[PDB]
Amino acid sequence: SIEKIWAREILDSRGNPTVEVDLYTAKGLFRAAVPSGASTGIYEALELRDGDKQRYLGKGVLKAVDHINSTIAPALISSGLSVVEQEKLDNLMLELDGTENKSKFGANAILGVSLAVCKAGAAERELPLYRHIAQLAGNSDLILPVPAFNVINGGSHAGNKLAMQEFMILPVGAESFRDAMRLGAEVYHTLKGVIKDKYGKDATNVGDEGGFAPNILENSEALELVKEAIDKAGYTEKIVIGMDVAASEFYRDGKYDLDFKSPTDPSRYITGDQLGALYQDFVRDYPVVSIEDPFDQDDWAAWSKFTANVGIQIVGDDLTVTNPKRIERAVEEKACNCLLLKVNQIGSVTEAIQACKLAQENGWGVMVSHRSGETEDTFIADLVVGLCTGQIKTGAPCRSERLAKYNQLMRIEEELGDEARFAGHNFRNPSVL
Amino acid sequence: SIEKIWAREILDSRGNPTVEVDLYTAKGLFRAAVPSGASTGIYEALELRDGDKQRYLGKGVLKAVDHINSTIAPALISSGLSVVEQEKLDNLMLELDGTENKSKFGANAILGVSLAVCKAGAAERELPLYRHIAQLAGNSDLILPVPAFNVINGGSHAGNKLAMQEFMILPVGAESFRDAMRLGAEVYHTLKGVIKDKYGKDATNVGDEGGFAPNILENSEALELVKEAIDKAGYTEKIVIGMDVAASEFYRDGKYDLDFKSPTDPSRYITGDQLGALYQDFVRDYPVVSIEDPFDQDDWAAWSKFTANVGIQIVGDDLTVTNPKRIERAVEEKACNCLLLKVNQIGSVTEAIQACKLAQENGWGVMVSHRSGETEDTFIADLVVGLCTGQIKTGAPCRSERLAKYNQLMRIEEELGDEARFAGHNFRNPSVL
Ligand SMILES: O=C[C@@H](OP(=O)(O)O)C(=O)O
Ligand SMILES: C[C@@H](OP(=O)(O)O)C(=O)O
Ligand SMILES: [Mg+2]
Ligand SMILES: [Mg+2]
Ligand SMILES: [Mg+2]
Ligand SMILES: [Mg+2]
Repeated sequence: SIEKIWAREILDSRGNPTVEVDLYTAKGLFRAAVPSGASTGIYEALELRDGDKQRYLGKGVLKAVDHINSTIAPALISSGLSVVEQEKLDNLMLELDGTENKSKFGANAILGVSLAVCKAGAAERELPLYRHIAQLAGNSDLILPVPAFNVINGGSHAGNKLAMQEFMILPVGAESFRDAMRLGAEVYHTLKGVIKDKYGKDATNVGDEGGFAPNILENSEALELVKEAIDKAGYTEKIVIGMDVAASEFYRDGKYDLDFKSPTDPSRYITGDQLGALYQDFVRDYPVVSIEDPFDQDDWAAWSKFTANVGIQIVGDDLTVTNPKRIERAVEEKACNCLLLKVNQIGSVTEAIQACKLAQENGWGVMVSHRSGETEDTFIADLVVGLCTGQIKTGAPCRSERLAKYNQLMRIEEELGDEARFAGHNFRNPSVL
Repeated sequence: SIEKIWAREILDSRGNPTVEVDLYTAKGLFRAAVPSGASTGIYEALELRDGDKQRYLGKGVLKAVDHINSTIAPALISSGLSVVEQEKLDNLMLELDGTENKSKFGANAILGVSLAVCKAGAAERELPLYRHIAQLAGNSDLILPVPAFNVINGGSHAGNKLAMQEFMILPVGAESFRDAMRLGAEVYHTLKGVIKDKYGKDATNVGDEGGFAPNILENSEALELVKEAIDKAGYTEKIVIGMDVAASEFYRDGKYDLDFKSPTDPSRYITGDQLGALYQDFVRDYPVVSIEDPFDQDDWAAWSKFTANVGIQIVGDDLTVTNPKRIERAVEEKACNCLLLKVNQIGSVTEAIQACKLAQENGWGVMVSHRSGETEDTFIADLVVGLCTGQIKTGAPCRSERLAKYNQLMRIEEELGDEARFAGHNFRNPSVL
């Protein structure tokens, strides 16, 4: 049923090129765009950039766009497949690319088309996108997720010394998704005033994901500021904390650097055991219920040891790269107990859905995620509701590449009406609701 | 006619509630959202907020949403007017409100519906939105504007001592709108590095509009950084500078305070004459081609004297508030020569089109503008092309409430094909194309 495919370069939320795809059927135009990370795992599917150093500092995506327009488009048009056939269309692309890591076309070329196909397929079925994704995944009973808002940005997403990437608030005690937005926004605005009072107005500019970027160094101080703002806002009993350490970003010679944005000094490196003990303190002193990428993507022993010794959610991101092969190993080694789901780590909607179901079948949580370079696309709002995962991270409640998803989640909750169920304290396993 | 209107509260780009409207006709669903300013002029149409200090810090828009759903929607549906009848539908809302400044329903209520009507009207006409806007305005040409990107900020809501609000770059020498985006993005990334080298990583997080706020007091230092970045990027021949001083934010006792964020000391206040002489130095020393709000919104004498003594573009924003009554005065007094067009300073599409036509009929330029609180809505991209104004300011090339509009302008340039014309060096007077 595909009539025409046309891709172009747009700019993402950091001002870098990315791929957008228009796909036409008899039902109209369906448009999707692809996100892009900065703290990208070494095992992610290849993001194809042009490397023309004069043009966009080598970050153009004209090669991927030309792959879609000149090669992928006719191939899918020639297949005569309906756009409801997500798996057959995705398989066609994966086979035409022919490499393990989508390095011929780029994962960004293939994903852009895969997302546009899924939106077209929804229209073909006369279904909202979240319901079409539920059907693809084999789910019936949809769930609005707890949002995890990154309200202090550090690591590779902000100009400060703060090494850990993300400090998030999860309004598990909210009444609804729309009430979760109010809780998160109120804590965020209260947090601004906490930071301004303590560190001055000049500490309240934001990092790449909209979280404030105060020029602090201690990760316990970020946790302190977040706990203060939750309490000041009146929500101690309703809002808990999650972290994405992104420890691969500061992994240095078998050790870890908590001042990695400062000129090098190997004497400050701590070991993985020292790092884990610091996490145990955070878990004891603050309401931390989830830690993502606490150790490097290859540091398997540290992950399996930490996971065995805590009762909280431990999330694979650069460890697992939304990749069934790496997920199978993490399940076997009990490396973690939740998968961060990033469609662009693996490069297709079908593979991402496969990765989600593999985690869920092994009793893991799944947290759908944005990338730090996002667009105005809102696909992952419909994806998290259709996959019924119960949790999504897609930014602070600041910068509309983040709010576009949160706003779409409010619209979905509205659409579902009395059938809406919010994951609340069952964010790790919302199936019980 | 209109089948259904439904409003809701969504979050804008700073995490504050704003109005979104869904409007249904036999052609389907049309959705629009309303932006919000921070440096708002005293003559703007009223933005209605709920003022419940316990909910969203007083900034809810439940009252505006209720005026739409309980009052405006049934009245417009009762009318039977076709959504092509922009002027009659807007007049109906204006009459039901009955106040000069839209303070019964809120300019935010009325505008939300006005924008959604306009989108549905384009679909009724089987036209893209930019062409429907051009027909509403009586234009049969279409022009892609030069974008003005806000890259360094100061002003009343930034934590540096820098008094002036915005320093913008304009790629007037670009080959196309898509090429303007590349020039803007490359210079913005170059500036980040220039700031990092001079002020430290800690100075490179971003403000509400995606620009940087290093800790500087001297406005000339902002200009110097921007000029260094343009030069370092290789684009000295193709990029010029615009400023938004927002002088109403620092007017004090009949004078002006360029260190207004340090504790009050009237001994440092300068006259409007002193401030005008400073602008003359900027224009001599830097490629400044446009200054917006160089004096207070009531300091008519300074505006007329300055505009008579320079050749640059002088933009009314808080002076004119997209308001035909104020614009008539400014034309008669020769207070300025360009109008900044903000649909939500006046509150309806019809009135904003009348404001643009009044400026253009009197020989002024018009620069379409975002607000500092934006959403994923991209109406103003179609608006600037349909009104053929040649200039738009809608953010740094960072944060997707800004890039949504720039990306949409790239899409329109693509849609126009061989017929696309870029205002380039004719941005002040594009009608010569
Ligand atoms: O918050 C998103 C991520 O950042 P990115 O990898 O897209 O830079 C992450 O590491 O989880
Ligand atoms: C960009 C805009 O800021 P605000 O929307 O805060 O008035 C302006 O003053 O021109
Ligand atoms: Mg990462
Ligand atoms: Mg991560
Ligand atoms: Mg203003
Ligand atoms: Mg202004």
